[PDB]
Amino acid sequence: TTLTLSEAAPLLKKEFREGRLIPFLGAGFSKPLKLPDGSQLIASLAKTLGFEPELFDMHGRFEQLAEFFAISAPNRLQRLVYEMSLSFDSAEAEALREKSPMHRALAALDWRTIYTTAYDKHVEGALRDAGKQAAVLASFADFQGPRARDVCEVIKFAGTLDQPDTIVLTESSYFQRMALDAPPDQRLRADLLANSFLFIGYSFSDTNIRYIWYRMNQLREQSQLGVKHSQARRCFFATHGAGLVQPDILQQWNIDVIQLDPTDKSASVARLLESIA
Amino acid sequence: TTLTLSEAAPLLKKEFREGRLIPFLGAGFSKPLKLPDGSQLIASLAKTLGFEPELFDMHGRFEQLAEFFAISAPNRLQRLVYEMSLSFDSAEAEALREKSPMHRALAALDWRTIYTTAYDKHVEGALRDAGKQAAVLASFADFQGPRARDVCEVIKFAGTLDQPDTIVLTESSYFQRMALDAPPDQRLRADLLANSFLFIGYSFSDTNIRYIWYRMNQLREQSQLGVKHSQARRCFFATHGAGLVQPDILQQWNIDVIQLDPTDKSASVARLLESIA
Amino acid sequence: TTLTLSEAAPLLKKEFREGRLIPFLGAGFSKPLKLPDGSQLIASLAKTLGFEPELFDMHGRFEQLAEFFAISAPNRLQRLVYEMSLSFDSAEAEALREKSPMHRALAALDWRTIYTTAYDKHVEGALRDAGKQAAVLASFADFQGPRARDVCEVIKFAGTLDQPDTIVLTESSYFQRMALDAPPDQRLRADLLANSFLFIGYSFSDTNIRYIWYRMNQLREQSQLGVKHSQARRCFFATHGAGLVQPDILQQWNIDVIQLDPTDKSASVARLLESIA
Amino acid sequence: TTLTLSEAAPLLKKEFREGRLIPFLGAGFSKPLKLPDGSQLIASLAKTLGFEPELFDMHGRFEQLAEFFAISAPNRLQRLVYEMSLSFDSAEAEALREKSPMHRALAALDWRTIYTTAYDKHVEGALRDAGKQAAVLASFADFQGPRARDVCEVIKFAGTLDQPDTIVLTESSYFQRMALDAPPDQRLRADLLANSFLFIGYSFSDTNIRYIWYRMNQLREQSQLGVKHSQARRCFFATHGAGLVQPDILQQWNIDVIQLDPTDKSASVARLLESIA
Amino acid sequence: TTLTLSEAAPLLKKEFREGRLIPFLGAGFSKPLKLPDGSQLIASLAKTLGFEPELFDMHGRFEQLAEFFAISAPNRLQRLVYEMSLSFDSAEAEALREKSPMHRALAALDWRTIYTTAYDKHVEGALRDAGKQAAVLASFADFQGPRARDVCEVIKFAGTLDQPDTIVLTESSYFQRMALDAPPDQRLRADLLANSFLFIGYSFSDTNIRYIWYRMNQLREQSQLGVKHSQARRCFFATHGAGLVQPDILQQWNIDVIQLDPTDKSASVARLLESIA
Amino acid sequence: TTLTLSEAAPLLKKEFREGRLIPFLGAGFSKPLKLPDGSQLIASLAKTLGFEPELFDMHGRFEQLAEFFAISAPNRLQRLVYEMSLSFDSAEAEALREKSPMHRALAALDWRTIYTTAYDKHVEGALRDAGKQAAVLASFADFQGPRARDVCEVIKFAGTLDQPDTIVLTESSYFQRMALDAPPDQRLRADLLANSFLFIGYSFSDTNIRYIWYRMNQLREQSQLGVKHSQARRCFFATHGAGLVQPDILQQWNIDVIQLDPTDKSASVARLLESIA
Ligand SMILES: NC(=O)c1ccc[n+]([C@@H]2O[C@H](COP(=O)([O-])OP(=O)(O)OC[C@H]3O[C@@H](n4cnc5c(N)ncnc54)[C@H](O)[C@@H]3O)[C@@H](O)[C@H]2O)c1
Ligand SMILES: NC(=O)c1ccc[n+]([C@@H]2O[C@H](COP(=O)([O-])OP(=O)(O)OC[C@H]3O[C@@H](n4cnc5c(N)ncnc54)[C@H](O)[C@@H]3O)[C@@H](O)[C@H]2O)c1
Ligand SMILES: NC(=O)c1ccc[n+]([C@@H]2O[C@H](COP(=O)([O-])OP(=O)(O)OC[C@H]3O[C@@H](n4cnc5c(N)ncnc54)[C@H](O)[C@@H]3O)[C@@H](O)[C@H]2O)c1
Ligand SMILES: NC(=O)c1ccc[n+]([C@@H]2O[C@H](COP(=O)([O-])OP(=O)(O)OC[C@H]3O[C@@H](n4cnc5c(N)ncnc54)[C@H](O)[C@@H]3O)[C@@H](O)[C@H]2O)c1
Ligand SMILES: NC(=O)c1ccc[n+]([C@@H]2O[C@H](COP(=O)([O-])OP(=O)(O)OC[C@H]3O[C@@H](n4cnc5c(N)ncnc54)[C@H](O)[C@@H]3O)[C@@H](O)[C@H]2O)c1
Ligand SMILES: NC(=O)c1ccc[n+]([C@@H]2O[C@H](COP(=O)([O-])OP(=O)(O)OC[C@H]3O[C@@H](n4cnc5c(N)ncnc54)[C@H](O)[C@@H]3O)[C@@H](O)[C@H]2O)c1
Repeated sequence: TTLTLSEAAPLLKKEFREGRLIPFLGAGFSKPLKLPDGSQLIASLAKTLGFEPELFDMHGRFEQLAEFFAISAPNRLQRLVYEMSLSFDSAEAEALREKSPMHRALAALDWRTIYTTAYDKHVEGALRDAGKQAAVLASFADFQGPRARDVCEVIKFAGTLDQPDTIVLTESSYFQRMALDAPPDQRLRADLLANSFLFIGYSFSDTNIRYIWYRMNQLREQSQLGVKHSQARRCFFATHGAGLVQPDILQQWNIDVIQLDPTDKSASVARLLESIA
Repeated sequence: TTLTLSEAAPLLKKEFREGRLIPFLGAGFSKPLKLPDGSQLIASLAKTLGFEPELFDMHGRFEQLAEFFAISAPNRLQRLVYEMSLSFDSAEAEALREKSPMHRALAALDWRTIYTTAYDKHVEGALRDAGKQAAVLASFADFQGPRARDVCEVIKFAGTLDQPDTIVLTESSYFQRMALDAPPDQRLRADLLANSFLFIGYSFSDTNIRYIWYRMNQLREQSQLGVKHSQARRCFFATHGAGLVQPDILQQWNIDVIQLDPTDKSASVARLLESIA
Repeated sequence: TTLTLSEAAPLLKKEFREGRLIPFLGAGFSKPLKLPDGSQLIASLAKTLGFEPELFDMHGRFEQLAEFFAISAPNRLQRLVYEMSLSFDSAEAEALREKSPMHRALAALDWRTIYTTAYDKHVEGALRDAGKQAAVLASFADFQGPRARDVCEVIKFAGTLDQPDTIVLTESSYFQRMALDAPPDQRLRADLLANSFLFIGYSFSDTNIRYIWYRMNQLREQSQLGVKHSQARRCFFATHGAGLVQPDILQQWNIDVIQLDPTDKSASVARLLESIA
Repeated sequence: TTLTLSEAAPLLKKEFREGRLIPFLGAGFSKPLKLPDGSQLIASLAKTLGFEPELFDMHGRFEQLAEFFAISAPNRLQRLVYEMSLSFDSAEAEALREKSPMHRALAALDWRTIYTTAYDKHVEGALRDAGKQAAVLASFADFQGPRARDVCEVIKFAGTLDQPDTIVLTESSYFQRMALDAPPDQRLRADLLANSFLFIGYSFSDTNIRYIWYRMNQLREQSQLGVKHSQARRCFFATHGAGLVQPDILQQWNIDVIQLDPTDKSASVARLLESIA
Repeated sequence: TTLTLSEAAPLLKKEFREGRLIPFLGAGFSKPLKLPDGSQLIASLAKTLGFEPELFDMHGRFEQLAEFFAISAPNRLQRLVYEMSLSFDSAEAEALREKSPMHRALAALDWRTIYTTAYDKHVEGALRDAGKQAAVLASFADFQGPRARDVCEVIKFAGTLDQPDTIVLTESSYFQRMALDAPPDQRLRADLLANSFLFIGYSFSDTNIRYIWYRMNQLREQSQLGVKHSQARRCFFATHGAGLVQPDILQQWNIDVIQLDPTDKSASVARLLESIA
Repeated sequence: TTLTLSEAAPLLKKEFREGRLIPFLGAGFSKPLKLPDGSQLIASLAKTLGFEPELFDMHGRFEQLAEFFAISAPNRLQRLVYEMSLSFDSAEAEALREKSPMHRALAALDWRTIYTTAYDKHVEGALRDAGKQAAVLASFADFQGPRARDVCEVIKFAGTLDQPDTIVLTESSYFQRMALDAPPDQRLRADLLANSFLFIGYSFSDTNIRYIWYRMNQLREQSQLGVKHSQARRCFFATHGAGLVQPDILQQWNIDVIQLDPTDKSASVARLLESIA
């Protein structure tokens, strides 16, 4: 009911040599860089607001606790972006990034489009370390702006720290993205029409991602394909700790789960990216 | 930062005598009828699937565990509706409903529209007990069908057990309601343009409700009213156990919190409905 | 294939005594007040821009010629609203309005909601002449504002001249209303769920009206009613000069055509409104 | 106020050598193939229905007369598609297509994406004549299906005759495309984020095209770019017979008009496509 | 044991002047129009699928190889119908149809019902060439629709290319016709109760035809007629190349074989149709 | 795309220990008994009729050549049954049946129902050799007659040689079985509702078998199960020489193909039946 690493490796080679595989990277892809995930940000937001980190986490979801932080005082969200910039894109986080085996194995492949939901320059920065060049596309002016003819376009689906208006962190920013009208939303839905995705380091907890794959399956069911042909194009979801309910919800949406070895989380991902090559 | 019962009582009399107050009832309004809430359904779904109820609750949200139940076997969702009808609308639940002080105090007021998110006939059934007559509107055929000129219209926002196609319980049904195209969705958004709502027994955990009050705030901010006039029309949120984060999120959306006495949850609501009269 | 006046008269009495009939008034309802229709505005916009009125009408539709007028010079649209106010709501147009037999026959009936697409105060002003009182609702602040317990609400679907931001006349304003997010758009779609409409003086040329009745039939077809029950609730379209193609397009959308006598257009409408009483 | 052929020629070379120019072809691109345009179809639909062709055109727009044709009898639309196949993609229309100077000059350039609103195989068929290979993408199964690594993708925006469910010809089919949910609609809106378009043989009469460029300007105005940077990325609209109103409406939407010589309409387009090379 | 042309000619005159003779035309009736039979379609289906035409034929019957073609890819059957319409009903196939001596001799007789198992308009199109008018009946809507008082009804037993839902080509479509519930199946079984049939250009290889004549003989045997009276009403089977087994199987079913001259297959059929006149 | 012996072995153990696996045996199961298949009968029918065996086969299918044999002379079919008895159920065919490894491995399993389409007592006779007892059910009197409480019922789907009226060999006998009214037809369709079948030694060439699995899938599709649940119950088709078209036709009908080793056809089947134990 769940693919292993050796079973999913020839399925990822076929989609990559056709140029129809696109990585979708999450917050967990920057964990060997000693960066906070969605839980240690809330531990840092509770320290500023005067909460205890265990008591503050019981007052709502991740989207709702950041909305409470941004309206506690004026210019409180701007300060967070400044602090995050100092800690996510620091010089010691760049030094851990050349010697990271995942970021070397990601940049060794010749991708054309990479989607990320992280606030750091460590995905396109891994491409600059391997001699390649990337193109960060986060806002409307980036898509309209000039780029080289053949460059891996890194689509910042959540925003970038150098453009603080594009960051979706609070609940009102996620509700603004429910209309699927943003330029990262329009680019994702057109690439999902024709390409397989590889989810690495991302867990389907945001309802803005789960709603896009819902309405792609709707176009699939109304097109009245057979049992054989509607199950042909799959997506892949590499996760060390997938439960029992969530892999069966995603079988509806043509998303296969790749079970990685949870003992060393960094080396299990690196062996997946080297098996595509 | 939170209204009490005596403070919010003259604010509810003014909106009621103008005919601009509409109750929004949740699952907690049927708790003195000894009915399961959203937690004891999951304890019953885990018993059928072979899970332990504490282990099954850690694999996702309420929307996602019901989606996992409905796809475990064919005709598994239909059986649940049949079982729910035997336990929610039973004869012993009707007998506890005439002697319930909340259902007597609700039907004593001359309402015109009541919104509910519960799967039981105990809100309109309380109106039949007081000699009044109600009109259940859940599907498109109910809105098109005939009704008395002046009858309290009970809008089943989540569906009714006698029309099992209207029930939104699984995650795919909540994503179908995100487009705000259903007849309960279109009727709610037009009544929110001109009326105050009174939330009783409902906790803002569903993202389909929180997204409607978000977009209402959009129409409000783009209309460029002042500080005084954009804060004039309020909504009221009676809750025994509101935390510290959630009342401040709802101040953005013109929703005031009424703190009820948590010692006796049944009598605190009944004193609120008698203070409107 | 088309109802006459005597055939449609008992069908309009039944929906009116149930309180489920709502008039939809167009620009043609103000033609006995000697006001310009959509053709004499274009003859006045061409005189300002330096065009001949016959040459200016061949360069695009009514929506597109007003968009060209509004961007010819700064503050050009505001001047038009000021001029329209001087000519539509003048004192000699009010004097022709008490002695108009259509406006007397409209105000003699006890309506609850009237939708209008004409930029003038001659529909609610006819209600003030008969001793009744009305409530103009055009913007978001009007729906939020205070009204009396029971007062016929006149919904300005196109806007009002005393609130020039609500006027939809140019093409960019009609494209802004395609999202169906405006408060007149949300109120219309919820009243269409449960009520019959009577189109008087309006011709279905705007694609914002034809798109609403399209998506109400979609909810009707997906609900899988029978042949008998999906054709039960009709709408009525009184028109002196309906062609051969347009009455058959509207049979899809449960809209019946009432053929009025084209010799005297003012008296044919007045006999329809007196036959409802 | 309007570019000529020699002025717009270096502006089209710059966008083509960067790979950011995409042709948008209309019904007028197949006029040297002696095929009917939108006016001679209506002359053929009126002959079947028993109308005179001059009387039938005065009963509504092109979208509305085809809706009237499709509901006159059962299986009346299927017959039209079959008849159109016999006349549009006939053998004598293919023989006029190798010796056509526009189709030779179109296939001489190394495009990557071509959008067409025509139901015929003479745009991708021109690419097969020049030794190149194309990929017709019209339905959801085409985007999901296999293609080669690098092949010019011809996006049938209106549908193809070999898949009669994808054809948008009647008014109900254009209203179904207003939601912008179709796979040609989602692919167009993502390519418009980053590319210049070249409109050849198409006149902006369909409100489904004019609404897409409206909402791309919304993203542009809300992003708060300057006067210089919001006017940087243009689109080009080659037309022999543009009027006086329509070129100024499209300056709002960053669409420049290229005036071609109306004496020989076939040779004026061919000199434009050879000036890009 | 087999009738010749001169022997069967007075037997066909007697059934024709009584109005009790009905032609049953097959795929071989369109062979002078240079159209593919059931063998050259399989040679064209093997070219698309990548098979060699000699290796593809050894993998199953004609019904089974078309079922394999239709499920190889989505929208693969709708592509075939479009391609067939370009080649069967082309303009050069119509030009060979006026000068064909069989189609002239068929239309010279005053028939009332013609059954055909070919997908093309060259049987009713031969009737339009002789000044007569025909009525194609293929689907349920054709039988319900209006026709003139007296017009030869051409029953498309296999379907027509302008209604692609009626085409029976794949194996699942032949199994759907085994229930004998289709409107061409119900019309054939009632005409077989009272009329002689003339099989021209058809070989009894489909098990849906052989099963109808089986169950008409079952009615004959249970009615307990004598040896003389059960053999009175015959059917006629004109074939150039009937073997040794198949003419004796059909003597059970009151089907006589007319041996035509196999040197010129076109002129042998034309002398049969002129001998009926 | 095709299961091997080791892959299909745990899938057959699960259905057997639940008691939901039923063998379907063909003519090829008696080939190590040196019995004629469907090709050497035709070589024996051609010798009686005076044909050459290579010329006789080109005159029709297996069903049609036996129909020609039975009507060549009176009492010609009765003689064939008598001759077949002398050769199929002879004493030297029984002596090869105890030492046959397939018949030992078939009788070692504790079956409850076995379907056969062969004319010999070597399937139930293998059960008598292993000490077990069987019950031959071929006609209506066998189903009505007495059997023991628990005895493997051998359903002769084609008939038995000791009841010559039940033998379906000629074409008129197969057309009599198309109505699915025979007691072997009614018993098969009810066991197919709830059980997996294992096809051994049978090739899907008879259209009476392929039509039953067609109409079981029709019930499956009208019941509107999902993609996961409609593919749950499979059937298994062990064949040494399956082609390229026929395994893909049967994927529609939930029939999986087990590829056996074609070098030794007797030992490959015996290793399959021993892998179930
Ligand atoms: N600048 C950043 O990197 C950053 C940091 C915190 C939050 N955020 C934003 O807030 C959102 C919430 O973050 P989240 O982490 O809670 O959810 P998430 O879905 O983005 O990350 C969780 C996933 O990371 C994976 N993961 C954890 N450790 C890993 C490892 N060592 N190697 C590979 N994968 C590993 C988990 O298995 C899990 O599937 C994020 O999606 C992001 O938009 C960004
Ligand atoms: N037929 C039913 O009544 C029923 C039962 C379970 C679930 N559901 C559906 O599933 C959803 C989840 O149910 P949920 O209960 O978890 O969410 P909920 O928001 O509807 O109910 C929680 C609210 O009930 C209030 N409440 C609890 N006890 C109360 C009392 N004695 N008096 C007054 N209020 C009380 C809580 O304070 C809390 O605010 C529901 O919204 C519903 O759509 C319906
Ligand atoms: N302040 C105004 O009254 C005014 C004036 C011009 C335009 N407009 C706006 O521009 C839009 C276009 O105006 P339009 O008139 O071209 O379209 P319209 O559809 O609103 O009016 C046309 C309809 O008026 C009817 N009509 C004409 N004369 C009539 C009469 N004597 N009695 C009853 N009905 C009569 C026609 O039969 C026709 O059905 C309008 O809908 C409006 O929004 C408003
Ligand atoms: N199979 C087809 O080609 C076909 C034919 C008719 C209609 N249609 C469909 O119906 C729609 C309406 O068709 P339409 O023609 O009225 O609108 P259109 O906008 O598609 O075509 C009109 C444009 O063609 C241009 N044009 C005319 N002659 C030309 C020439 N010789 N060279 C270059 N350009 C020329 C006109 O200047 C004008 O700008 C079409 O968009 C299409 O979807 C398709
Ligand atoms: N549009 C078409 O005409 C067409 C083409 C191919 C297949 N099909 C369909 O597929 C089925 C299989 O086609 P098939 O041809 O193999 O079977 P068939 O039974 O329809 O045709 C065989 C018959 O054609 C006759 N025939 C051959 N040449 C002839 C000639 N020159 N004059 C008169 N008769 C001639 C043969 O004697 C033979 O009896 C067809 O029945 C049809 O339903 C239709
Ligand atoms: N008394 C008999 O056994 C007998 C003999 C001849 C014909 N018949 C009847 O006429 C029909 C036609 O017979 P048919 O054989 O041509 O069709 P069939 O489908 O019954 O047999 C073909 C199958 O036999 C299998 N087979 C061949 N050799 C085998 C072996 N050594 N081990 C296992 N399987 C083997 C083939 O793989 C093939 O799948 C039969 O179905 C039957 O009803 C019965």
